[PDB]
Amino acid sequence: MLSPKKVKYRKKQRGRLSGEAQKGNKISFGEYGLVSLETNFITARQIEAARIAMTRKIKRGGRVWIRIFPDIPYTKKPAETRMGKGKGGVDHWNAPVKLGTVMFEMSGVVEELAQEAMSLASSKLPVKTMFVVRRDLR
Amino acid sequence: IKRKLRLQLKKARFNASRSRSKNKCFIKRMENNRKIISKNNINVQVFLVRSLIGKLNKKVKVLKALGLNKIGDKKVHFLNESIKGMLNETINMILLSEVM
Amino acid sequence: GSSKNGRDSISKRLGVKRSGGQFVKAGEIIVRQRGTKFHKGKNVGLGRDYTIFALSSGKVEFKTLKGRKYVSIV
RNA sequence: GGGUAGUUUGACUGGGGCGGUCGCCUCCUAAAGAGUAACGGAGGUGCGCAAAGGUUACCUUAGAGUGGUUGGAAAUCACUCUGUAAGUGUAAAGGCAUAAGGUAGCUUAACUGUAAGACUGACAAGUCGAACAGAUACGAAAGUAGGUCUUAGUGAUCUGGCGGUGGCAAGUGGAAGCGCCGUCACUUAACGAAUAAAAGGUACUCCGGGGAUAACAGGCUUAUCCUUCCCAAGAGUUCACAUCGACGGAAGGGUUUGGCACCUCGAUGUCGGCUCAUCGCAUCCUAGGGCUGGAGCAGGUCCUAAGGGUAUGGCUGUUCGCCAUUUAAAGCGGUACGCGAGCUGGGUUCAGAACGUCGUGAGACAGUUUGGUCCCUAUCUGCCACAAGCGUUGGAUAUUUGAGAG
RNA sequence: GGGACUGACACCUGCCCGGUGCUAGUAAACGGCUAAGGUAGCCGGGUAAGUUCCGACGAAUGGUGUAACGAUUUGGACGCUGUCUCAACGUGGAGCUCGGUGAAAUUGAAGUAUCGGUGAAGAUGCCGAUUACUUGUGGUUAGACGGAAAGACCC
RNA sequence: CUCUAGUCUGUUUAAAAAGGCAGGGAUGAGCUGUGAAUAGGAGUGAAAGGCUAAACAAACUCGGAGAUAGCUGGUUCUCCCCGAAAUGGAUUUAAGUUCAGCCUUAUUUUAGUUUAAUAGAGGUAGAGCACUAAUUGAGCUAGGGCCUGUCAAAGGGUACCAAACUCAGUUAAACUCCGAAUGCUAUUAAAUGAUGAAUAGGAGUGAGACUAUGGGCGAUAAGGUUCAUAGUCGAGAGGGAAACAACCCAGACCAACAGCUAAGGUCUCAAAAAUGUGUUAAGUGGAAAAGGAGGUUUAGGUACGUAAACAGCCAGGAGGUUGGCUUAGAAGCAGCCAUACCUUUAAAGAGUGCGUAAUAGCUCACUGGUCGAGUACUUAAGCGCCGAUAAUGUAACGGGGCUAAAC
Repeated sequence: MLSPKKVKYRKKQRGRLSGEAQKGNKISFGEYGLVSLETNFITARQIEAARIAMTRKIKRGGRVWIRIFPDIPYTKKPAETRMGKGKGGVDHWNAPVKLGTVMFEMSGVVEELAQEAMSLASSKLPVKTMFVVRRDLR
Repeated sequence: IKRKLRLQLKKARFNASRSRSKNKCFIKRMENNRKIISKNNINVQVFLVRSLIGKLNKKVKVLKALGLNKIGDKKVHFLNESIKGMLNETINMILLSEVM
Repeated sequence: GSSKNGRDSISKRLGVKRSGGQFVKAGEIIVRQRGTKFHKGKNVGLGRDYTIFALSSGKVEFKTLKGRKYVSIV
């Protein structure tokens, strides 16, 4: 998995996440990107499922960059309890994504194969996506 | 049908059931009011056309400072910066005509 | 498994007590603070707990120098 | 000295109990004055210091790089870069280059009588404070000093003790005692403290009330549960999709276990069984199909379809489950987990008794076994049937077309 | 004579004096088993099919057997049967009609229909829609969160 | 003659504890008549918290006594004026009570509040990486490990584990080099007329709820819990949302068979509309996800063309060469490397699919004719389709109905 190896505080308050993305919204390290069309949370584990999909589809053609790291605990109270004590315990990790986050970046392979692989990745994420070529190079 | 969804739906339908003709009348009134307010140092007659019930506390205080307590209230005021600011605050609830 | 914590002190009501430009007479408290968030300028004094108070009647004013705020009576 | 009598044994609590907590300080939550809840998320604390205080004077780290017996990455020293990230008794925050950091000398203001004018505040309280008088300390002097860089280190009133002062002195004069000033003795920590002095059970219970507060149901949500769907890496000899479809994603159903405490405590009778059904289709079988790694037969998967049918016994109070014979097949759910003003009381959920365990005991235990009242003549609505009156346009007597319904 | 304990009878009834009672001792005392760690003893059959039953904790608040006894509890067998598949018929007292006498609890009233919805969140009274000539009697309780008992359970 | 296991009737019964069937005792711890003795914190009890005049976890009567209740219920004629709170602090307090705040009466006093200008302090949103932390790809490089002429000496290769450093790109309520918009505070001038303040008298409240926003907790679930701003109900009639305290419009002194309007509508039920330009064929309208998808309107790109584009049809679709092999067999089609194999080149891929043990064979991409201009793949916006699915009866426009009477 993907998860931070040390935290100042184990639990943090669930904010309201809203607005488009004003940063991390441009293709930087690669050729093709997987932008999101929603604002939501992507778990670490869906992240690695999409990463397997892309990497396995790509027969050594190129490289894959993951532009999000979860670093947000998601707590869940024990199964059968009431509303009493408080802030149960970390269960899994979430990453925040907003409308316009690049979220995934690919290098090396032909555009057709990249589009296929990256629809194969989008099939496993909880948000609508769009595949973008640099739109300023080819 | 689940109550959460039906309440959301009923509210959305009520909100969306507004008439474009009424909206156009309101837009025309707003344009007229802004045009009048854009002037400077004229006597303007202010009618109150929307009630005070349910509005914000600050805006009720502004209207009572202008002198309007009821719908159908008539007050003549001399446009300076103070009155211009009050009118801008409460533009959506007034009708401005000009006193030649 | 109850809550390990839940403990808070009484709020101390710090902050600026007289706003810049207000008229004060001798001995007024202007700022309550921990530490010199605001430093002392002309005609004011600093208490043992960094309170800012007015040594004479006048009008409060805040100035800024090198990024530090100074309180004075003019 | 429970032989006997009078009493105590707290509250908050997402029911109660158990558990945990109760004063105060620092930060966030706290939405840019202040203030602002929670069993929200993180720490410290019921002190220490005669210097770690006051005053005067004089000084600046940590880290990186480089060169040096021990000495290595790192001990001490020199220099370059860096300019407070170092250090401030003690937690953290706000601050501290004029350093509030460090060193040295002197010294006790770690004072008395006081106080203009304020902040914070229900009150009681708490905090800042120029400046005045006396006596100083330090410095040449101006000035500073009414403890600790600031922000926690704390406790009212009553009662009692000690010291000082000499006001009160019940006929007078002494004295006792008291007032005044200084001041000590409360984990009164349930910390604005009901007593100087305090534990449990009640299923033998009782009273006054509450749906302000639990258990069976109603209602909300869907964590959980169940039924699908989207992507297809593979398996399937080769063949992603005959079939199974790994790792994920998006929804419905409101039946399981729960959340919440909205209806109900001047009573909504709780689990099964018997009798009586009805409805949904997500179809157990009979019916009509598509495709198969479907030869036929027997299947598997999928679509449409609720008209009818969908078993009897042994065990268990049992729902469920298991087992034995069957049948074309022995479906899944809703309806107060259908149906007690229809029946049954086996179990659950009274008072008996015994056993296991815990408690010194009284007793407690969804631990076990046995015994242990199921009330009410139907007013209306509803339904199963039979009549009275009346209409159907002249009034009656017979034979019938047929809406509609079973 | 008084009190406690055990409970015909048969075989046994062991260990521990720290604690608490009683007068260092006493356990056939309260009790335990470091004061002392408990001594003796305590799958098969039945049925086509058996969560039941039968056969393989603890020692004087007693352990293990026992003839006889019991309106005690549980299992199995024989006989017998309307308990059941499965009900039908008959008899007697009510119920039914008429005559005489004549209540009760309950009761804001009422020219009180149903379904789908909404709502102090299960509608006789509201919305929409549907059904229905008027009024009784004999039956049956689905409802009126029925009546009766200021819930006994929880707080 | 005395008792009551089991079962039944009865249970607004004949009986406030029987009766109908049955059972136990029945010469004894026996039944029973007639007198007497034991009285309430006591008696009695072959021992069940039993009984003691039909009721006993402390009898009954009288008196104290009209005991005390933070608990519940009730509290009777009218009109006019003003008008709450459900918050904070404390409490053997949490269903109470008290102070403040809020309200009213009377007197005195006169400057609330809303702006505009001007002058003030933030760290919130946002933003950002200088600080504290998290963290991605490269460059660079200590150190450590491995390997290599290595004895544990001095050496080298670095596939790595990696401090620090450089470039680029990210996370943070308890990080902030920066920082709003509002709000808060002061002054002045206008504007609004008893809304301020003080004293005195008298209360009530100290259970809130919902909506529009900012939050925490829960599961970015709940008509859930708990805070901040404002409104509403509470304490507010009327109109509208089919019915529907909290939403929308709107503050009822009284009367009128007057008019103009807000919200909301104008086919009818049921007071009110028509004309113009487009879309919709799904009754969408008149519920909803991801996804699938030659639906269609409009607009904009990439492929492509009057020198013959797409589709169909008529032919070619080759050879060197089983491409090299792996393998037992791969001839284009178990599988591996690539097709940096040229050639006659119409045009022909180290062959697209089916099927062959392996081939064969049948076809495709490509190309030539026929015919004759849009075709072939995407993007943006407006309506659509499947997805779409629970139980008393069509039941997700109020209904009739509507192709506009929809948008």
